[PDB]
Amino acid sequence: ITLKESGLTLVRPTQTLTLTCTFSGFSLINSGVGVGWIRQPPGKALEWLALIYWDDDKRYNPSLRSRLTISKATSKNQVVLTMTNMDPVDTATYYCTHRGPGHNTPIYFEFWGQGALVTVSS
Amino acid sequence: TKCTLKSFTVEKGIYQTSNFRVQPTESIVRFPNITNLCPFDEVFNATRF
Repeated sequence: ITLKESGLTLVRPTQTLTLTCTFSGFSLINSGVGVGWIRQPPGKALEWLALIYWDDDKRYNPSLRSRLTISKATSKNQVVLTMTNMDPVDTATYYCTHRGPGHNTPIYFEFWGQGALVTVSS
Repeated sequence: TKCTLKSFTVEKGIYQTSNFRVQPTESIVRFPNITNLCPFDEVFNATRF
């Protein structure tokens, strides 16, 4: 199981950030499986963006709701994250992470991406 | 031979005392040959219940 992010790493303010986690080794059709996104600013603590279970249960970070949209292209084995009205405070590293099943309870964030440095500037 | 004739003295001659029959040495699993089952790994390994 491998994950990899992609999108635009540089975007102007008042624009939108898009990211695509393309994975290999699991399918969002089995039970348990879900995919989420987690950001971390440079030199700050981690931050949770959004989550999507296998039955399409789109959990969001409440404080970060009303700005985010996550969607799937299962045919392409990929997940899309979108955040509008980007700002200089949103300069961070963005990981796409995977939550699957364990041995007696669902696992969360067992696998991480490799990040995608996102700068919001000019 | 005495047992068949029920007599302690048997006279000269030829007598048919008994029969023999070679016994089976083995059993051969009694089977036709199969090929396929039904859907069980599609009812217990189902993705969503």
